[PDB]
Amino acid sequence: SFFHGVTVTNVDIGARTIALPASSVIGLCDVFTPGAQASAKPNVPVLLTSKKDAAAAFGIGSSIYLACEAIYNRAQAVIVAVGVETAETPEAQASAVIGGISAAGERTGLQALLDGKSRFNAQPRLLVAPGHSAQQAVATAMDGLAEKLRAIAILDGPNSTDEAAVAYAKNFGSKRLFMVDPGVQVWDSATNAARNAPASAYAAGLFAWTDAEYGFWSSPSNKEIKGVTGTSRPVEFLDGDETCRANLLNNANIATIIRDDGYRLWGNRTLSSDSKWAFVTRVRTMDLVMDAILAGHKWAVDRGITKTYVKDVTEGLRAFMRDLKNQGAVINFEVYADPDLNSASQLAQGKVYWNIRFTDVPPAENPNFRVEVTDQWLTEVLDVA
Amino acid sequence: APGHSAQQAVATAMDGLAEKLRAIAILDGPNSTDEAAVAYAKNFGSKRLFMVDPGVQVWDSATNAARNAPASAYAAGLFAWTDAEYGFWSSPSNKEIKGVTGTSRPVEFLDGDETCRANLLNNANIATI
Amino acid sequence: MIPQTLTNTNLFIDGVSFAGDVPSLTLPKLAVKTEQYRAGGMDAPVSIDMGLEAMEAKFSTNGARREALNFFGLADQSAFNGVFRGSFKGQKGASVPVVATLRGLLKEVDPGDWKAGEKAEFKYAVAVSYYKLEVDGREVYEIDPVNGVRAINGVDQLAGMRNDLGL
Amino acid sequence: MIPQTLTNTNLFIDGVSFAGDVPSLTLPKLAVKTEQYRAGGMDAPVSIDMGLEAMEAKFSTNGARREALNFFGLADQSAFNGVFRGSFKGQKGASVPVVATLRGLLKEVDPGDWKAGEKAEFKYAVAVSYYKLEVDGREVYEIDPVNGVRAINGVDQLAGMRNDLGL
Repeated sequence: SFFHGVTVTNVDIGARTIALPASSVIGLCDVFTPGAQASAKPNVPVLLTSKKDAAAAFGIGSSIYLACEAIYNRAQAVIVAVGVETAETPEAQASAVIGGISAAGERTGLQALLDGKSRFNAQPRLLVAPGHSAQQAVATAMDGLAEKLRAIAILDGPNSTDEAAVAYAKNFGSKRLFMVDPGVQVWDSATNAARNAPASAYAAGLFAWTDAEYGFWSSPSNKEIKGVTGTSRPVEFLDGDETCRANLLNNANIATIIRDDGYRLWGNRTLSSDSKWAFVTRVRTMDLVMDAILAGHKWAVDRGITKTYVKDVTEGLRAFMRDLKNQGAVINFEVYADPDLNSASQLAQGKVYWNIRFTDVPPAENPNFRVEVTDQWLTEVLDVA
Repeated sequence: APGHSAQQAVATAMDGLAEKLRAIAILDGPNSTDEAAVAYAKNFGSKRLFMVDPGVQVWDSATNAARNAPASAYAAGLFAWTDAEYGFWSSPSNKEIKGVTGTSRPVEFLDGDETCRANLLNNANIATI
Repeated sequence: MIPQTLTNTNLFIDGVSFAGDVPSLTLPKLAVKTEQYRAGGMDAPVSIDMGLEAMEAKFSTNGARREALNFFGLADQSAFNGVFRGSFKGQKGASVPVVATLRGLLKEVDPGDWKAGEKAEFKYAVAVSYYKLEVDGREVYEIDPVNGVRAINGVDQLAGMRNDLGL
Repeated sequence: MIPQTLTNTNLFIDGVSFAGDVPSLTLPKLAVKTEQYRAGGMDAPVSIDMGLEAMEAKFSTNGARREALNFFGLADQSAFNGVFRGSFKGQKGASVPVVATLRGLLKEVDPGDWKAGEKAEFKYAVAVSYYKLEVDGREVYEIDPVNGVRAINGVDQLAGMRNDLGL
């Protein structure tokens, strides 16, 4: 049958939680229980769009949707979420997240995030396994995953003391990871108890938010986390303090939260060993201009080489790179073909090279305010005259 | 010969048929794992073959399910298209396939990646999507 | 100096060589927006530079060059890319190339009258944004309106008045 | 590319072939209504598209072609239908047709002076609404003013700015 007319219906909804539509696709991998509500097969990824597909493809109380509501409160973004089956031993529960090619022909675990491209047009530019990154096993094989995807993998330290996560970020010089130590507490809609969320998805949804209107070159350092209470371990930042917990964790290249009730992030520097790639915007503009350079140069990846093939695409690279300098993504650049590495031997097998040399906008980390109370204006001011 | 080219005895005879006609025979690997079609393409060094490994899935007029088409006729229709306005001398690689959804074995191309599924197949001289 | 003239001509649009049909190119007329300035204590004005004006770069073809008709009136302005090649051969042999990259909006497709026995002469016009002239491969002009790049002989002329606007 | 020119010409009006008398066609001059835009932080304006302007498509005949005189000044504007056929034969044989459907108001019938010994040259003019050009049967231009159809190379250019007006 059907209905005609108008149908008012008292339903159970609430808290319209609008966010601007984000473009940067993040990956995701966390456990769930594939019952009758979850219409998603376990080891396969699904293209998520909003809260509804996070509620339809996975469970309501499953650990995917509790991590999908972290990003969809902050940025209406695109999730490539491949869940896993809940295991018993945490040695295998961590190793279920890695997976591999361990099927007959197919893949499983985090290695199904490579299928975001060529299924969804959604290559994950951020990687986050909420909770399953405090282990050494998964976070090593996320840098083994993010180096292939050219992405920033978001991690988290454990729920331990302050120094135990300082020594956990000493195991990586991986120059693409990003560690967020304090775990976000959240309310979860009148459960009257603060659940410790792993706070890797809250920093992941923030990057998709600051990608849209601030741009990818903008540092995601001072900016706000939405849907959050006072976190699990109180991390403060006191000014000029050598032993304050935020500055204790910045020097170990670890992001935190600082403001009251966990408002904003504090990360500017990545989990590297080269100071050349220290910031999280040099490594993000390195890899998010070099897809936009390709997004527009898909024609050049196979073409019959004419005489002007070297010359017409080097004026296509420059004319795209000036549009990044227009919106303030870079400072002045130079793009030019190689006079030394383009011979006749390389043109026969098809290879032909081009140089690109741009420069990042450095973020405003550490503005110093040197100050002095001075009695200079005490004679001219406060006189009889 | 769509579908009937994963057998060895046809693709040997399609190559001998293509040598007589001076043509290009379009083949396809098995729809199995990535290390299976590479072992299939080691049967030939016969310079007239063209192998398209992943199986194209098409929608087919509200079947509400995607059928695994053998993906040899889609790339064979691509050579007829690129023959016309790009000429026969144009490389028929980068160009679009139409009437197609997410394929059988999802082959990506990650850049700077030694073991990505496209580049692992191109060293075995196999076309993909 | 040796006597040096224009002999041959070429046009590329997205790399597509118009080796068949371009009977006329036209580089954009570069001009300074002169404001004649006579003030106190002088006469016979001195014509201060006020920046350039718009640069329309016409050309023509006389076939149905669909590889150039498809750039008219797109929603992406300054996406028409094209270079105006042309070589100046001189008297003592060696030819000095003059190439000129354009980047603008194909703002006019003017098909001429069809008198049934004459040429077609599809007169086109691009109101360019970017303009880069080369002489014998050596750089002479860069004109970029947006973000202010006016570089004569490689050295930027607007750099003295771009770190005061704070661009 | 092969050298390619205009050789012959035809005109149909409501299917009626003017195989006898059309000495001159003229396609409508397509042009973007350029507004030159110089603003803060730049110079040498960049000429944003503001849509096209009106498209008048003249032609001429020199007989009393009553099958074309009866379209002048009707109460049904945009009811004059007519195509401008014309073939471009090239140098290597095959002829590329250029046909061009018009749909407008025959807004001018201009009989020339009658010097008693010369041609007649009834110059006509249609201020067209609809305009569809083809090259070798492949679609290049659709221009429909009302309900906003500007489709270059088959893909509509106004679709990005037609789901925000809510048309």
